[PDB]
Amino acid sequence: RTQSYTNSFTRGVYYPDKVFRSSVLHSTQDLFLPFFSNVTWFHAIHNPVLPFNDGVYFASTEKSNIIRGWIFGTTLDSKTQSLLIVNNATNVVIKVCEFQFCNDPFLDVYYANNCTFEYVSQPFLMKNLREFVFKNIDGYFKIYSKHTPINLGRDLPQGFSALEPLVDLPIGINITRFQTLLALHAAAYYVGYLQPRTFLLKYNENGTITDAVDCALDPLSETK
Amino acid sequence: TMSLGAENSVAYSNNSIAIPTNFTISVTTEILPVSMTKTSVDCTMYICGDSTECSNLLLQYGSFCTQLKRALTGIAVEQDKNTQEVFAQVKQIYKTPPIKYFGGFNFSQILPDPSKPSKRSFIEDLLFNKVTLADAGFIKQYGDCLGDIAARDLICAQKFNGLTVLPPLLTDEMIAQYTSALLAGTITSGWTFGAGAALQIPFAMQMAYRFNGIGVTQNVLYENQKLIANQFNSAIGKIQDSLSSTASALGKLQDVVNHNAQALNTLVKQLSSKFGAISSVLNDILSRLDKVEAEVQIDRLITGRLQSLQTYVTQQLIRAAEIRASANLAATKMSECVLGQSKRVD
Amino acid sequence: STECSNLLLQYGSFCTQLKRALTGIAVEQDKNTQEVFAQVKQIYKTPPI
Amino acid sequence: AARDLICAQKFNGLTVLPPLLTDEMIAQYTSALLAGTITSGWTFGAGAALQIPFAMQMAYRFNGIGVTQNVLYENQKLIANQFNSAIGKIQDSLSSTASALGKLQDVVNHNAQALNTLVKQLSSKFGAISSVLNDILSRLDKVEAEVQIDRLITGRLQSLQTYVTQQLIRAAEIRASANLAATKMSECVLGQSKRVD
Amino acid sequence: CTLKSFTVEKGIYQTSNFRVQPTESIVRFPNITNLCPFDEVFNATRFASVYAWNRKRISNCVADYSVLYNFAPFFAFKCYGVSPTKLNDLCFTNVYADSFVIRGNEVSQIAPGQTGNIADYNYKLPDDFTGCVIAWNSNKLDSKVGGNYNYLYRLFRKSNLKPFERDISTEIYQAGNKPCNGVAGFNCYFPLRSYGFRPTYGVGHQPYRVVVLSFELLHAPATVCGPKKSTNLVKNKCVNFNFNGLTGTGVLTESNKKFLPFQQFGRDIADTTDAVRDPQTLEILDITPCSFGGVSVITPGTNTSNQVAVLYQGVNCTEVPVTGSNVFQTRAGCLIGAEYVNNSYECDIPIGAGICASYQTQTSQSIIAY
Ligand SMILES: *[C@@H]1O[C@H](CO)[C@@H](O[C@@H]2O[C@H](CO)[C@@H](O)[C@H](O)[C@H]2NC(C)=O)[C@H](O)[C@H]1NC(C)=O
Ligand SMILES: *[C@@H]1O[C@H](CO)[C@@H](O[C@@H]2O[C@H](CO)[C@@H](O)[C@H](O)[C@H]2NC(C)=O)[C@H](O)[C@H]1NC(C)=O
Ligand SMILES: *[C@@H]1O[C@H](CO)[C@@H](O[C@@H]2O[C@H](CO)[C@@H](O)[C@H](O)[C@H]2NC(C)=O)[C@H](O)[C@H]1NC(C)=O
Ligand SMILES: *[C@@H]1O[C@H](CO)[C@@H](O)[C@H](O)[C@H]1NC(C)=O
Ligand SMILES: *[C@@H]1O[C@H](CO)[C@@H](O)[C@H](O)[C@H]1NC(C)=O
Ligand SMILES: *[C@@H]1O[C@H](CO)[C@@H](O)[C@H](O)[C@H]1NC(C)=O
Ligand SMILES: *[C@@H]1O[C@H](CO)[C@@H](O)[C@H](O)[C@H]1NC(C)=O
Ligand SMILES: *[C@@H]1O[C@H](CO)[C@@H](O)[C@H](O)[C@H]1NC(C)=O
Ligand SMILES: *[C@@H]1O[C@H](CO)[C@@H](O)[C@H](O)[C@H]1NC(C)=O
Ligand SMILES: *[C@@H]1O[C@H](CO)[C@@H](O)[C@H](O)[C@H]1NC(C)=O
Ligand SMILES: *[C@@H]1O[C@H](CO)[C@@H](O)[C@H](O)[C@H]1NC(C)=O
Ligand SMILES: *[C@@H]1O[C@H](CO)[C@@H](O)[C@H](O)[C@H]1NC(C)=O
Repeated sequence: RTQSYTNSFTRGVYYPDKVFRSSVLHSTQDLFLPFFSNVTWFHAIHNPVLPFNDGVYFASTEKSNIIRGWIFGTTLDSKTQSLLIVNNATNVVIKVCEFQFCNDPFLDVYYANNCTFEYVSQPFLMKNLREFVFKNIDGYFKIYSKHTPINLGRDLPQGFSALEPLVDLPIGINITRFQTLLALHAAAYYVGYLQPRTFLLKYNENGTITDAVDCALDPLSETK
Repeated sequence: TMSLGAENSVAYSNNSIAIPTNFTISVTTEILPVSMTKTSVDCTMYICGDSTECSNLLLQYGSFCTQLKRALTGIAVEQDKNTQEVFAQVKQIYKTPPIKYFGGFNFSQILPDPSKPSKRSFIEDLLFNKVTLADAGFIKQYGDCLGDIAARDLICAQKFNGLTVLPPLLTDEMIAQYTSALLAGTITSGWTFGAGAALQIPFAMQMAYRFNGIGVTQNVLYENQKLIANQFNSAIGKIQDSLSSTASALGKLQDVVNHNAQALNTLVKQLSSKFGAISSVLNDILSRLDKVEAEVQIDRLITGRLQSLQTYVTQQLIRAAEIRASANLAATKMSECVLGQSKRVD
Repeated sequence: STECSNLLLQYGSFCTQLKRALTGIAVEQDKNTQEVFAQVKQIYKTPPI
Repeated sequence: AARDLICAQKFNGLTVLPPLLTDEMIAQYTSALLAGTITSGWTFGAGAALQIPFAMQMAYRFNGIGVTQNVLYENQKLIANQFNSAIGKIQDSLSSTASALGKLQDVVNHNAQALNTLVKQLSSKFGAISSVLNDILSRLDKVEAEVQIDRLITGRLQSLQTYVTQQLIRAAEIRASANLAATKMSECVLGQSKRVD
Repeated sequence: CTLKSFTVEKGIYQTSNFRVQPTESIVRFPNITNLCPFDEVFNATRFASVYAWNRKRISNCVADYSVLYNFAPFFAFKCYGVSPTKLNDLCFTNVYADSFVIRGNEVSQIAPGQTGNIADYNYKLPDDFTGCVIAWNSNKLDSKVGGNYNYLYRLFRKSNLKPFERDISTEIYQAGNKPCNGVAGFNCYFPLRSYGFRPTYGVGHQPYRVVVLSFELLHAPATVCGPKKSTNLVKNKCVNFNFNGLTGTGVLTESNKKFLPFQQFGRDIADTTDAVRDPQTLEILDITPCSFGGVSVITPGTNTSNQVAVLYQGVNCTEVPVTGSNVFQTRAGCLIGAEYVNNSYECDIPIGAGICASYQTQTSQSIIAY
């Protein structure tokens, strides 16, 4: 893989709770991605295991849908239960079954162990930037997602797009390492780490978070 | 480092004097707060809000609610007294004659305009537009809040939580009638309407009286009447232009509005605090817990909300005392500046 | 103390409105001095004699 | 060795802000007012400064109080001697008696003792087992220590609210006095007053 | 009665306010039909050890919490955040039942904010816990002569436990400088030690079976709700409502709030519920408190007359829940008992917005407003 560092540009804001508020400025304190943070752009062409530190913000502008899932865990072997999310052309499947994958896990397009959880749903993935936030809180693997019509693939847009929670999985496993999945018969994705931050969220009349202020970014935002 | 002012050295000597050879007429503006918003608080609905258990636990805390209501009622009466003693200083509602010739002086931007529904002058309309004053829920705030609007209002939240704004006794039309009567009496009689019955006198003669009052011979006015009238008209036009462009001159009245809005907003936001309880929702407490533990949590909430209400009442009492001092100053200025000519410097 | 701070965060905005009142007092002190003393527009000085 | 109370006040979060105008600036304002009065009379307060001899200004003041000019112009030396003697008497009285500025001494002492009481109120228990938060946290566990910390928080918050309320009332009184002083500067200093006493 | 006097002076006095009373009650719970399997939790042959405590997820069933007294012989039902009596009224999203067996000395360690060997290495409860702990003696089940070494607990660990975190690894704990490398000797300790349970020990060392029921106060749709039946939906009427254990009183109106599909409740500035989602039919309802307002009594002196007018402050005259035949609409409220006259006098008893009332002649004495 090839690593290039870049800026967040006020990305990664999500809905902190399932409560409707409209035309109000609400102060929340949670694991957020700080504004103008240092995110890493990975280029993988046909792969060390990445850390999972206080949640991961993941982003991809790949229209080819080569990226098709995630693997989470501690050691990613048969000894430790490893979560696996796989998105094929019909559904999405989430399983805690460990496959005992190799050091470079991938999927073959051209035509196990202990199993305690399984969840099947509709495809997460349909010039379109897809954003996800994964965080483990109190034995919950909370996932937030968003889709955005992007203009430039290389350029992370300057704007706001609140992430909405997809699922609330009570997996309750110890996660410190993770990796992505590629489909083989090229890929480029952005990874960032969340931190405990206090945010000021602005709701419009429709209850949508249209703006946010990071209180600890600089003295001006602290004054705000 | 801040600059105190330009340096000056008066050319003083024991056989030299400086005497002016010309003059100018200045029209300055002084803004004084008189009365603030009259408010009333339903302590039972604020603290408990339709909860019999909370009300019965509140009954054991004595006469705190009654004395808070008494203090707020005293403030509300004091505001009307301030407005009455400031504006209602003329016994008869004078009106100006249909003719509008006062020796070249205009008095067109301060005399009322009958075309508008409220008989307020141009400058009064400019002031009312420049002060961003809320309606304060006068005309049926609950009926307005009953309309299903997707955006909840802060006034609606205050009304639902039990903080009500009472309307003033004297309407703005009545205040404008007082000011119009005072203006007409001043223009048509001078100071004589402040010490008995109004005595008519031409405005040139009245200004000659004023000139003799400030120690200047009246022939100065009778020989510079046109220049003085032009200077007065230009100063009035400059007042109009300053009011129609800069909106920061009314900061005192804007602060009077803002403080009374912010106090109610803080009092409403203080209902979401826990004060060491398990929840800030009384019905949630009563549904989760049994009698004794619910009583303990409700007592914690009651103590917190009672302390918040007492803080609000104390702050309003101090603010009302300050406003009363300002209103007394405004009444004295109406008695001496308007009803007569003042020899007091500055 | 972090435990005391977390317990104090449950008491609302008393802890900030006292600060607001004190700031108002501190501003009006300088307002009082400004009104009492700075009434003249220019700094006059007496002749040397 | 002599432990200051101001260090305890600072260490407990009670600081004092400096005034905006320095004493040099206050003295410059007073010098400007005094020089303008001496060299022009009330004219500098009514508009631009107009120079006039001091004897003639005294004659204007005498006509203001209702005494003709010849009284001054024939008793000028006597009046100057009386004014100089009065100034010397004021200087001697201020050098001798140290209890003249009782109002300003009270202005200092009220704030000093209010801060001292606020600092000393930290030693009370308010019903808890100890007045030391670290001692409470080291002795009791979380559940049994939260109640004592709540007691201490409530007591200290009540004390701080009492301090703020008393300071607000004192500030209102001081503002009334400052308005009176501004009126006295406008009327007594910048002109001649006909108001009795 | 308000003035605590038998003589009332002339004027207007603020008397106690008025409320529009609710008509009936509405209960609205989700449509579920199953029963929660507490038999598998309580009537079990063997509970797992504390270091490997069993966890069961309970969802999509009707929970009857007064039935649990028959399954196990325990004295009390200790709960943090809730009360055992009210458990059948409010209902939760998910329930989690944890099961293990400990000693009698370590029962007090199963509580929020508690530290110790068990609470630090085997089972740690969150400090914001909202649920119940059940413990009962099992000396006749978990004790055998010569020792029942089938129960284990952890004595050694490098770090503590996060809330609701389970450790299963059996690795050689190294208490010294030299590595152990799979050899238990000297300062190389096996962390798992066995409870030696004998029937001849005292009651303090006897085994105790513990079941912890943790409730979830989430904002997701509730799946575990009690046996309380649900009624029909009444709108545009002042009624009491009970939505998924959320009790209140007000008027439910059809709303146009654009709720996102994951949002259930809506909140106000004062953190009170403003819009709810009906669990049976997924529609959004606004909640508005029933009509209220101030009440003032306008009277002359009791030395003169006993006739009284009443001003309803903040109420439109068409919205009065109910009283003389003279109803007048003022900008301050609705005045009942004073007939408005077209004349104008000095202000005798002020009301607001330029209105004053007085006891005056008509022909013959009555209260007039002008
Ligand atoms: C006193 O000042 C006024 C200005 O306020 C002078 O009036 C101006 O006179 C000049 C020259 O005669 C004209 O061009 C201006 O149009 C006048 N202004 C106004 C507003 O009328 C007046 O001349 C001055 N008096 C003396 C004696 O110099
Ligand atoms: C008094 O002032 C008013 C307002 O400036 C004058 O009325 C205006 O007069 C001008 C011409 O002098 C007209 O073009 C405007 O249409 C008038 N109305 C307004 C609203 O500007 C009035 O003439 C002045 N009267 C005197 C005696 O000076
Ligand atoms: C008016 O009083 C002043 C003092 O207040 C008198 O001036 C004093 O006169 C005596 C005798 O001539 C001198 O010894 C003093 O030194 C003077 N005092 C001062 C301060 O100069 C003055 O004589 C009195 N005038 C009349 C007419 O009695
Ligand atoms: C992110 O960190 C790397 C670490 O070397 C640095 O090179 C890069 O400039 C950083 N990105 C920024 C500051 O935007
Ligand atoms: C996607 O995977 C699921 C997993 O069971 C399977 O049922 C489904 O048929 C798959 N869809 C495809 C391969 O298009
Ligand atoms: C699956 O679970 C069984 C039951 O404990 C266990 O014996 C087996 O080793 C597990 N298989 C794995 C973890 O691959
Ligand atoms: C809410 O959305 C509608 C249509 O989606 C839009 O017309 C309206 O302006 C929005 N409200 C805002 C932005 O406050
Ligand atoms: C008057 O002033 C002049 C110069 O300003 C000075 O020379 C003269 O001494 C003064 N008169 C007296 C009596 O000192
Ligand atoms: C519960 O009743 C509602 C109302 O008729 C209905 O829409 C829903 O399908 C029912 N649920 C079940 C599981 O039958
Ligand atoms: C517990 O429930 C089971 C049902 O399988 C029953 O057989 C048993 O008698 C009950 N009581 C005990 C003490 O096991
Ligand atoms: C869980 O992960 C954390 C990560 O720091 C680690 O400290 C802890 O020992 C792990 N616990 C278990 C039981 O694996
Ligand atoms: C009172 O209700 C009537 C009828 O609904 C309405 O027309 C009126 O505007 C309301 N308010 C007042 C002050 O009459």
